Amino acid sequence: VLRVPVIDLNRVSDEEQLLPVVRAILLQHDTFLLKNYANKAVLDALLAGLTTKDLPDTSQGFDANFTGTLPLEDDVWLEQYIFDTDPQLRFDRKCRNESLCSIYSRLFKLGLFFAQLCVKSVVSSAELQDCISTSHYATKLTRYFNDNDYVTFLPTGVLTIFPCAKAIRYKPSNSWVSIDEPDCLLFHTGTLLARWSQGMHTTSPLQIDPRANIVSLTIWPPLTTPITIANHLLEQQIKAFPKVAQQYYPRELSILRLQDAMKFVKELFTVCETVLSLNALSGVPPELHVLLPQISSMMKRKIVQDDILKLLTIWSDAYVVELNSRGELTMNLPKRDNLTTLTNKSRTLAFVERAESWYQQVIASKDEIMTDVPAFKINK
Repeated sequence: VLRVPVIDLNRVSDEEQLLPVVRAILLQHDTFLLKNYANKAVLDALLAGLTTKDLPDTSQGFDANFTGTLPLEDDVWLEQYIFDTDPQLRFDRKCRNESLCSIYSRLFKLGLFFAQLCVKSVVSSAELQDCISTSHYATKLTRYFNDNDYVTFLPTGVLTIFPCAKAIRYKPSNSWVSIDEPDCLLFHTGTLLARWSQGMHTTSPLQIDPRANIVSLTIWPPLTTPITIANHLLEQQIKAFPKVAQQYYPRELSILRLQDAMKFVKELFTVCETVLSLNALSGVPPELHVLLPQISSMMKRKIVQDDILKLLTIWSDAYVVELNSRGELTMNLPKRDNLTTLTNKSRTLAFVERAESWYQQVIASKDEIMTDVPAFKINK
């Protein structure tokens, strides 16, 4: 049972008629289908042609603007181009692929039209009403190529459009749902529209099959537009292509990995608080490997003795960790007070505050960014 809103261009075709329909959809959805588009056939022919014609230029290179041709695993090739209106920007890699150019111009007029509708639909500011126009925009044309498993990603633009509603999965709002509508184009909204909706609209990540020769066009206002759009694009491209990111943005990449490590230890701390309190209800402090399975269950991942010791790095007085007579690590809450607990009554706030400054210390430093919290060394 299709649960994706479908906009039929045969019925409603005009902007005054379309605008309320779009707005009604965007209040509950981030994804919708487009039925009976005029150039759907031309579009499907061009996509068909790509199987034998106009192959990805493998000698083109893939630069720091995340454009060009990029060989991926399992004989899949990525081709990508980014265009921006702003003369101050240097995205000069021109698309020489005649099929992709033809596909682009059809997806462009279409995408731009519905992009303006989306902004007028759920964004209040009048300054942002004209941000995207025929004279102000940024596009990302992406092509996957298969010689003959899913990639999750969260688009960051206003609107991203697929010329073929196939081999794509979405989350309806708990589990991914496949989309197979060969006569439809697929539309999905990005994080920019949601943020600018100030609550009205929310979006969600997509899954695509990289082996299914998927093409897509994403629309932005000019990348220099302040909400730092470029920062979100960069972070998204880095998440998508970590190997390229290692080459051109190794610091940005390492910082991103560190952020996950911070999220890890913070959640680990609160989970440790819960587990230790429940156990303390019964003299002798509990051994750590006894508590680990329960800790792992709440963390929904494998947690070893080394992970617990990461907390002591962030805050050495958080727990009393010692070796018992049986040479096992015992852990318990501190009995006595220090300067910290005499002036800050919250243990969680104490930790999270000291975790943020530790993180800030690492990224401020003039040293190679470590991507994890080192484990604290306990003496014997």
